[PDB]
Amino acid sequence: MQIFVKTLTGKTITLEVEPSDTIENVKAKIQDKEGIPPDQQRLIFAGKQLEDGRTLSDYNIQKESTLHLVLRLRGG
Amino acid sequence: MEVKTIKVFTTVDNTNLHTQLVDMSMTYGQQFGPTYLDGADVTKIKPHVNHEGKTFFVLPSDDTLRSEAFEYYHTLDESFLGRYMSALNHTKKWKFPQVGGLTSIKWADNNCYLSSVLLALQQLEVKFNAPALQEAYYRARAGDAANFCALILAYSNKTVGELGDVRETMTHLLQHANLESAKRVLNVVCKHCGQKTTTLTGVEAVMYMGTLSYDNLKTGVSIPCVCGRDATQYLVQQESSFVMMSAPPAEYKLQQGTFLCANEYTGNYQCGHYTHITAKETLYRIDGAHLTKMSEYKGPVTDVFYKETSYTTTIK
Ligand SMILES: [Zn+2]
Repeated sequence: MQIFVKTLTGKTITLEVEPSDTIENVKAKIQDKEGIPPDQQRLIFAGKQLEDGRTLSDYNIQKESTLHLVLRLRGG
Repeated sequence: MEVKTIKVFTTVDNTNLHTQLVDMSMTYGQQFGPTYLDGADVTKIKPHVNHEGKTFFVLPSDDTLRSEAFEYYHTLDESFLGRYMSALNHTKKWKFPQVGGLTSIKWADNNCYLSSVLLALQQLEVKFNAPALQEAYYRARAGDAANFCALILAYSNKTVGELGDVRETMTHLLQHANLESAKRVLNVVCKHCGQKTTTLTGVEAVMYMGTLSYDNLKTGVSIPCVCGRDATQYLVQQESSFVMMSAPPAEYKLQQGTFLCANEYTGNYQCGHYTHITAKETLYRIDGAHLTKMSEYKGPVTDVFYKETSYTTTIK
């Protein structure tokens, strides 16, 4: 299926995934498509944090859902 | 004239100590491998004279001590002890001053984030399931936070000196907190696709990423619908002691009597620095060991905490 990832700037990318795909793997498709290192990526769904070690199916992500990409903060 | 007895105890979990006696000259790890003393990897060293009436740390062995370990830490990770100890060596050196009625942490090894965490927990009606974290926590509220801080790093897979996200760190911690009676109920209203209701429990009941305003989540935030229109999400029922609203750092106004506490993130796409804001008889800005009071504040807020008991909505 295809899903959408909306960036912080509001730019929307189309991704090609499967409900078996992991969050890790989803980040790899993003990296491949927008050059963003996976260790910077954090995936949000309608406000809900998608845990790094999990799968789309765990969070019932449907065809054409929109995911939000936020950044891992690096505070000292 | 002498003896090969130094008399020290070995354990995994502070509480129950075991006893294994070795020679005065027999080193620790040549026989029991990974062994620690207050963090000091004493794997390769000779027993001494001061080593008496004390306690030691080791990896579990007889698959019973792995149960004795789990029933204190709530983890099956064997690397946990090492990452906890390698980090306790540094944390024990930090200073924990009482700023504004709360236990803070002096700037060191990029611990500003750990400081927000600790500062906010002491304001929230919350308890830990893991015994390690609840005992370390009790001492932490009293000024003894070296172990709490080391724990946090260990549960978060973060090393000392490493930069950190307060929201992510709070998340690792709430995994081990009691939030089983935490309940959030959301409606999403699409003009075409209809109204969906969903229920959330546990950590996910109290976290949100997209707005700092608890009031916005009650009057409706805008999310994409699967059909291509925008829909409206809104809180219908919340049952928890607190909520944590979070959003990418952005300028926000903080005025007393509308929130509990919060934290700001000044920086950019790479580095950054957290300071903590709490509300008392006025606003307290707490950066590490430094306090400042102000009537009002505006700046790069990223998380806000709000007190909650029970809430139901006035919509549909
Ligand atoms: Zn729709």
